[PDB]
Amino acid sequence: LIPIVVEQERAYDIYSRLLRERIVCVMGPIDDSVASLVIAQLLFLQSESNKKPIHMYINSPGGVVTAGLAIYDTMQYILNPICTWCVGQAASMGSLLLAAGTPGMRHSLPNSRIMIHQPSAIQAEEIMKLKKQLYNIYAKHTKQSLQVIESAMERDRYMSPMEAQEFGILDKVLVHP
Amino acid sequence: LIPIVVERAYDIYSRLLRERIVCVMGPIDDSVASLVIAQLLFLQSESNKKPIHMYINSPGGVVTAGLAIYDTMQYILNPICTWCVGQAASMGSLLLAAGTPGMRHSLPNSRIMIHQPSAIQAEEIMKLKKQLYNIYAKHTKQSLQVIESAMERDRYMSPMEAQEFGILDKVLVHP
Amino acid sequence: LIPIVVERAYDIYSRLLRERIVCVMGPIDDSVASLVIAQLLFLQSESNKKPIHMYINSPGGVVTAGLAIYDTMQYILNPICTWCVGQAASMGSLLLAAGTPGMRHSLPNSRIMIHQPSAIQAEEIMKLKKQLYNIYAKHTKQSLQVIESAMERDRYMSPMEAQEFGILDKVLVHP
Amino acid sequence: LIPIVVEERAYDIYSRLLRERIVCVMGPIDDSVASLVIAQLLFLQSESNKKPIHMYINSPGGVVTAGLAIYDTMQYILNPICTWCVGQAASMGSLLLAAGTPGMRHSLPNSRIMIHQPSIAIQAEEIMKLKKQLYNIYAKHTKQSLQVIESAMERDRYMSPMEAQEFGILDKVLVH
Amino acid sequence: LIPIVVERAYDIYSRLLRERIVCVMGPIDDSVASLVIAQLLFLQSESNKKPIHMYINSPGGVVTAGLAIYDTMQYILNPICTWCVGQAASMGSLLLAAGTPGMRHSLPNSRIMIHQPSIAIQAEEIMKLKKQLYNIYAKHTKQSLQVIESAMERDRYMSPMEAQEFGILDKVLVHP
Amino acid sequence: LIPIVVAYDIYSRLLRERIVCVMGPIDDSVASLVIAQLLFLQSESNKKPIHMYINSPGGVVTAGLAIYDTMQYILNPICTWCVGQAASMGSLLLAAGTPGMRHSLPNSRIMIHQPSAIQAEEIMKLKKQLYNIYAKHTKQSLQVIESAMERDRYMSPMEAQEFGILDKVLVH
Amino acid sequence: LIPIVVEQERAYDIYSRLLRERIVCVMGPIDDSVASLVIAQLLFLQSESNKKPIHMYINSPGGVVTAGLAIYDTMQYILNPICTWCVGQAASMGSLLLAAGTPGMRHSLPNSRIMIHQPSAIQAEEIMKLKKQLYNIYAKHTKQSLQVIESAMERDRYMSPMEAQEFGILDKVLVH
Amino acid sequence: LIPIVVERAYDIYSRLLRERIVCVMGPIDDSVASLVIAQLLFLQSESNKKPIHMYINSPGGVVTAGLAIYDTMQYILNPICTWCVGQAASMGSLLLAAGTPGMRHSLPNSRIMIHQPSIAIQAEEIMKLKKQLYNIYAKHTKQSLQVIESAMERDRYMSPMEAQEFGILDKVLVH
Amino acid sequence: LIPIVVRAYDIYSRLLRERIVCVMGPIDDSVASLVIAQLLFLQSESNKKPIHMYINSPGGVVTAGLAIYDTMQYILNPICTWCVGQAASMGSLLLAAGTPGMRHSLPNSRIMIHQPSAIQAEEIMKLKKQLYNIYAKHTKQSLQVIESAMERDRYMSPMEAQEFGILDKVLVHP
Ligand SMILES: O=c1c2c(c3cccnc3n1Cc1ccc(Cl)cc1)CCN(Cc1cccc(Cl)c1)C2
Ligand SMILES: O=c1c2c(c3cccnc3n1Cc1ccc(Cl)cc1)CCN(Cc1cccc(Cl)c1)C2
Ligand SMILES: O=c1c2c(c3cccnc3n1Cc1ccc(Cl)cc1)CCN(Cc1cccc(Cl)c1)C2
Ligand SMILES: O=c1c2c(c3cccnc3n1Cc1ccc(Cl)cc1)CCN(Cc1cccc(Cl)c1)C2
Ligand SMILES: O=c1c2c(c3cccnc3n1Cc1ccc(Cl)cc1)CCN(Cc1cccc(Cl)c1)C2
Ligand SMILES: O=c1c2c(c3cccnc3n1Cc1ccc(Cl)cc1)CCN(Cc1cccc(Cl)c1)C2
Ligand SMILES: O=c1c2c(c3cccnc3n1Cc1ccc(Cl)cc1)CCN(Cc1cccc(Cl)c1)C2
Ligand SMILES: O=c1c2c(c3cccnc3n1Cc1ccc(Cl)cc1)CCN(Cc1cccc(Cl)c1)C2
Ligand SMILES: O=c1c2c(c3cccnc3n1Cc1ccc(Cl)cc1)CCN(Cc1cccc(Cl)c1)C2
Repeated sequence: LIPIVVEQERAYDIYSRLLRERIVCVMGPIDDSVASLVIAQLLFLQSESNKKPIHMYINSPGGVVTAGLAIYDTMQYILNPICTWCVGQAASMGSLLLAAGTPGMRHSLPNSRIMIHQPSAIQAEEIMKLKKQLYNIYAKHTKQSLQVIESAMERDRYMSPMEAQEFGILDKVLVHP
Repeated sequence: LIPIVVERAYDIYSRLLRERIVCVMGPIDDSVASLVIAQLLFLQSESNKKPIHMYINSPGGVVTAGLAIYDTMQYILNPICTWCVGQAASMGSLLLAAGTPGMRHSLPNSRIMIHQPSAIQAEEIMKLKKQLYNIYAKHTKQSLQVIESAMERDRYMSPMEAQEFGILDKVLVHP
Repeated sequence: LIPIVVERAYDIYSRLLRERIVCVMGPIDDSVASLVIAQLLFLQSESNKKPIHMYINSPGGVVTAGLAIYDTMQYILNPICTWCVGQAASMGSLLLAAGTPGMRHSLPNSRIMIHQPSAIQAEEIMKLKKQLYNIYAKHTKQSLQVIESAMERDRYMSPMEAQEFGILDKVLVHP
Repeated sequence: LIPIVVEERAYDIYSRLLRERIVCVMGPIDDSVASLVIAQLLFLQSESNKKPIHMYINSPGGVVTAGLAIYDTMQYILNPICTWCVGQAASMGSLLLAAGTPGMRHSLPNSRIMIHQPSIAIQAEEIMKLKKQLYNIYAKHTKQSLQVIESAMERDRYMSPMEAQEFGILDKVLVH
Repeated sequence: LIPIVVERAYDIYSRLLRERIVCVMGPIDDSVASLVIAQLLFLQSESNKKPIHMYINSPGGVVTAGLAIYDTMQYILNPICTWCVGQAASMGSLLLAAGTPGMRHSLPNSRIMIHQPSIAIQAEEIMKLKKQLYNIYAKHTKQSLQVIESAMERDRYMSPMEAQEFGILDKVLVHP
Repeated sequence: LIPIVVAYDIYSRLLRERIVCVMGPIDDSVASLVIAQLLFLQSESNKKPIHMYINSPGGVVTAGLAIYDTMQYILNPICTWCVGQAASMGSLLLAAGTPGMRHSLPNSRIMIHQPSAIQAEEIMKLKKQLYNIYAKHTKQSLQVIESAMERDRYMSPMEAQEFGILDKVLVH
Repeated sequence: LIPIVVEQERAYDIYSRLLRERIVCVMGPIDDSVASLVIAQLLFLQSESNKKPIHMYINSPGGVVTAGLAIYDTMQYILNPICTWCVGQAASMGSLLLAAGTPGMRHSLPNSRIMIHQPSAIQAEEIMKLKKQLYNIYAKHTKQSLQVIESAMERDRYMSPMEAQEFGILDKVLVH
Repeated sequence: LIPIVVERAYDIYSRLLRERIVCVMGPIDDSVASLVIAQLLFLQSESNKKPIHMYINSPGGVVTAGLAIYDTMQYILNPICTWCVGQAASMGSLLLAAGTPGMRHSLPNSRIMIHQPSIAIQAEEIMKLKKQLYNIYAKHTKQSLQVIESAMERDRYMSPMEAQEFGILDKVLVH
Repeated sequence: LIPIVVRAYDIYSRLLRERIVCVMGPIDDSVASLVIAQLLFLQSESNKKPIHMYINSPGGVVTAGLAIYDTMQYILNPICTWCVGQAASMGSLLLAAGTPGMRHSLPNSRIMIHQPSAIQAEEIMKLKKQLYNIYAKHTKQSLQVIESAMERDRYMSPMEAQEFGILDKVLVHP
């Protein structure tokens, strides 16, 4: 099961303990219920303090686009600087959350792989309206012109942490503290 | 269910966590990696100098998840003790070999496989595999060629054989 | 089920085989490969000089099965007209471009793709995809670097753009 | 469900058995139960590496590497281990039963014993390496020869407790 | 779900356990056999002199699981009051007849069946267990083997009194 | 889910008021739970009555007879209430109610007809265990019981008061 | 939907027409039902003429080992020369059949994939006795050492047609 | 997917039945038993002295179905040639042993097992069918019952020659 | 896959032309339907030449068995019943229902009259009686012996079933 930690007294499950340290780990497929559970924690965490930084752990293959955007809007709304940390793969919407971190504060561990390409019910016009919301969100953050974003996304390939740094998805590739 | 142990009583798994022992039993997925990573970071915060103990009995699993555990192992300042019971195959043998040098152990009758099991673009399968070549070459001190070649053989190593290859350091029958 | 036409009677696909027309509709696998190869060798028996017309409306499929069809087209002496109707994808575009030079066709609203959709080791998926690079380059006249870079793009092509690349030769609305 | 006994702390009856240094191995052996038994043994040695630990075996066998991991742990810890076969001990379970401390392997009257093996994915060479690993373990504790140990495990049959005692798998057939 | 009683709060089933009552109800498998053995050994530790009460409403179960419970019943020193309510069939009716002599009860409308239902085993091995049940039945019912073998050959249930005349139980009680 | 009252689960409450709910299909698991409840309320007092709420469409014949003989064994008076349909075994546990204390609500449905692995002879010996049981509690002859149980038919609470299956019908 | 061909009037399906040219397209996964049709077709083709060549088309991923040995033995039994043709792929028991053709008559098309690696309910001793049967057969036909065959088959990899020729599995690599 | 042959047109299996060959391939059950028995009786009425051939490639099956075939083989007057291809285990090996003496064959790589593997029936009934198999085996292998029991107790396969030594067949067709 | 023989019929259609009906498998309403159709047809060709019935069955639906049994007694043809493999439940009743002197079995068959373990109890009990009678009539055993033999959960050897009265000849070859 989920292991329990004790400190002096109260007993915590391990994911509640991380939240106490101001850490929100987006480590699964992104869907409406994960968005609900992240947004609640982010909002709770600035309620503690609008200035003290908040940490996100991103090991995700992507997911539902509106759910990732619900998370994205929340990150931008809240005042805290947000550190994005990519430990597993950062793919589809997961990469969008990684690049949306506070500039200069977006990290990745050395062996992660990042992919901005989106995998393959709504109309064509609506699918295509959402794809361009990503473009612009990516161009806003990745700091790549809209066109090269498009070119990079149509390429079904992964990036290395060094590649993603050159591309502007993330800011620092560390191995040790 | 899970038994409890005692004054306070804790389930036996959380008890191992109180002893800085991190169980990595069963197949590795994103669910297991995230849970392992959380405990590793928790235990480092209690002490960046007391050793960490990983028990490994795993048939392998997702590469990115196993790599996520690998990178956390390297990141934390703590010396990490990998212990192998039963088996360590595919990503399992990589986590074991990524223990702190001189502190990677196997019980006598365990089995070790670094050969990977038989969706994404063909070039991505090759890039991830080649990241395994470098990681194994770093920690077994072998060469990339050797690593590749040995990974091409569908077979298991005895603890003795895996000690000569560089995956582990001690085959402890007794304390 | 399948309608019957008179000439003695014959189901409507066997009638196309009488007109030297072979149908590759739908996904490719080993069974389809055995059907397609048998008809191709059979039609060569009737005459190794008169052309064989091969219709393609396929999203691709097993790559080794598709290669079994490609080798058989190249093997037989008969010139082979390829006709893409509806759309072409994965192995579909390979067989389309593999037709005899000058006899590669497509209808206006066709929809062609050389990108490959996402249990064997990592290295043999590489050599397989690299075999396709060379087959594509030989028929499209492009450099391996142009082929390799193009196959990375997840997109379909128009019949006119597929002709510009060298996949097919004529975009026919009516003869 | 599981009953609760209260001593004031309240325990599930299995934890209460674990209280008395009793580890239950009832049912098939897979990776999850190997972990749960190993943790119990490792913990019970932490309590005391001198007091004996009692191990209850009613198992039809299971995954081999899971059994080898419980066996390897049994030999690692310093406590003497008393194995008790109730019901049945077949395939890997009988190896855990035979792996008790000499003079401390017991079975109940109606306790069936079987060393024959039932007939992820592995090469052929790897299944034969594991079979011979069991050939050596059984011979070490039963004191029989490899020749005897291979021939016996070739037979699809069960042993009575006394036939197992005569064989070297257990040491005491107790009625009371 | 399971109701709770208060005295401290207990689920009803754990309340029956402090009264020294163990419930063998439902099909008998290795899990059921494991709890029953644990409660029995636990009840012996609180007092090896004071009677334990067993309640049997079982339609049978795994033979080796029933034998594991039976052996535990004989091992411990406590007298065992077995109670059949609803039905006791095959391994269920064996446990009922294996209570302490003079303390095998049944409610008026209960039913008893010693007929057996029809890891897999060899022909020679199902016959060996079939013969153990004969001897076990022959012991606690005081009939000839020849009586037992033929009685189990018939696919029928008996009345409480017919089970009394046969030797499986001692008392058919309506009221205390 | 299950509500809480002040603190106990609501079903754990009714039992403290000496009430038992036989409300669902009767099987071995229901039997044990029920029968353990009955035996525990007798530990409270062998004299304060036990009330039993019955809304069941039937179930395993041995399970119902298991509860039945338990009701007979314990001394306390037992009041049976057919709040809800009493089909088959529920209707059985009803006649079993202490003479004079078998009630029902107005729109209840009662049926003694049995619904359409054993031998062919055993089922018959069971169908006849039931014949004697209603004939004992409904005061009827075995013939009228056997003939009525052939009818795939429900009784309304007044009818079954005439039959003898219950004693009082209550609106309040 | 199997097309039909006519001769004049005799209407065959596309496969019965290939059988009539003494060509048997043994493709797809090999099991007992595949074994039978292949055994029969081969046997039937010899009854028409024990001198004219027989042709096999192999596009198979492998399959049940005993079924491939049934086909193998019949290929050897019939006096006819057998021309094996690999199109697409021939792995595990497929590649064995491809190597089992008459010396100087085992072909492959330019893009075929050939593998002798065996992929990952019988005892361990006899899964190994089968593996050694494959060693001997592979070495008899490829004219390689036993040891060379063993270690080549533990490498999980495919061969190209022109490496398979160098190894001894096939003789000729045709483009026309 | 079953081919036809001409002679004037047969599916290939009926062609084999025309050649007095009866196929027993796959698991043996009541449907196999009925079809095999009907072919045996049909072949006897065509000629009660021409030999009949059986092709055995079976892992075994239901015991009563196999016995129904065994008794029919013994009933009919024809000599019966048994040919083992692939494997002959459990009831498969009994039908193979129950051929006319001197007419029991096997191919080189075949495998043979008499060990019985592990309507539902009582204990006394399995041993009844089991002892009944012992006596049929001794009957045709000329072995003693004591040899038969202990041999069938071992979970293993025989080579074609080790089975010939034991009395199951008479001949191995070596190339 | 059913073979065809030589004017070309499948192996099973061939075995009807030879006045033979084979109940090889479990008995249900569909089997009874197909069996009874054959029996009435075989009587159409002639109701004097024998009809040969092959039985390798573990039983099945009782009414379907009784439907076949009644048709057997109705048609005038003498019916040779043959048990190969086994005959249990309704299978043994169809076997014992053969014409006196013409009920056979091969040496290694097993025969069972025990009935293995929706309707009411009265109705199932009532068909048991029915089987009780049919068994007593053809084995010529008394009802008392019949019902005691079917509470027993066991099979008979062909020779044992001959002295019980379920068959007449245990033969190895003609
Ligand atoms: O941020 C808020 C917000 C609201 C609020 C209202 C009352 C008390 N506080 C509140 N706080 C602070 C807080 C306290 C406690 C916790 Cl636990 C968490 C957060 C209302 C508006 N809402 C807007 C919003 C922002 C982003 C995403 C969504 Cl979907 C919605 C923000
Ligand atoms: O280690 C950290 C980290 C961060 C952090 C942030 C705020 C407060 N503390 C933090 N601590 C200490 C801590 C105390 C208590 C607990 Cl319970 C857990 C951790 C953020 C950076 N991150 C880096 C990292 C390394 C390896 C794997 C991953 Cl995925 C991530 C480590
Ligand atoms: O083409 C052939 C071939 C062969 C052949 C052998 C004997 C008689 N004819 C034969 N013919 C002519 C034919 C007549 C009639 C029909 Cl119906 C079909 C074909 C053997 C070799 N093989 C090579 C081959 C090429 C491409 C793919 C594969 Cl898998 C195999 C081609
Ligand atoms: O025995 C140990 C061990 C280790 C350990 C580390 C830190 C704290 N304590 C530890 N103890 C004592 C302990 C107390 C309490 C509990 Cl609950 C569990 C264990 C590490 C090494 N390991 C080796 C081992 C042997 C057999 C099987 C396995 Cl898989 C592993 C033994
Ligand atoms: O009975 C025992 C036993 C043992 C034991 C060892 C140490 C401490 N106590 C122990 N007790 C008393 C106890 C206290 C508390 C509880 Cl909760 C349960 C039991 C060891 C031997 N074993 C034998 C046995 C008998 C019957 C069935 C089986 Cl499978 C096994 C009985
Ligand atoms: O009634 C009993 C009974 C027994 C008993 C034994 C020890 C302590 N008390 C006991 N009591 C009183 C009690 C106290 C406490 C509780 Cl919580 C519940 C009940 C044993 C016999 N049994 C007979 C019985 C009757 C009906 C159905 C069944 Cl299956 C069994 C009744
Ligand atoms: O080859 C045979 C064989 C037999 C045979 C018997 C009677 C008539 N003919 C026969 N022929 C010629 C034939 C005619 C027609 C057809 Cl369609 C096919 C073949 C009997 C022996 N058997 C041996 C055998 C070899 C390889 C595999 C197996 Cl499993 C079995 C070969
Ligand atoms: O062998 C027989 C038999 C019978 C028969 C009756 C009428 C016409 N012929 C008959 N023949 C020859 C035949 C020709 C043609 C065909 Cl297609 C099939 C068979 C009746 C008796 N029976 C006995 C038997 C033996 C072995 C197994 C069983 Cl289950 C049954 C054999
Ligand atoms: O026997 C009959 C019967 C009827 C019949 C009617 C018209 C033409 N013929 C008929 N025959 C001879 C026939 C020839 C050929 C064939 Cl294929 C089938 C039957 C009608 C009555 N029926 C009674 C019956 C007996 C047994 C079982 C059942 Cl369910 C029904 C018998």
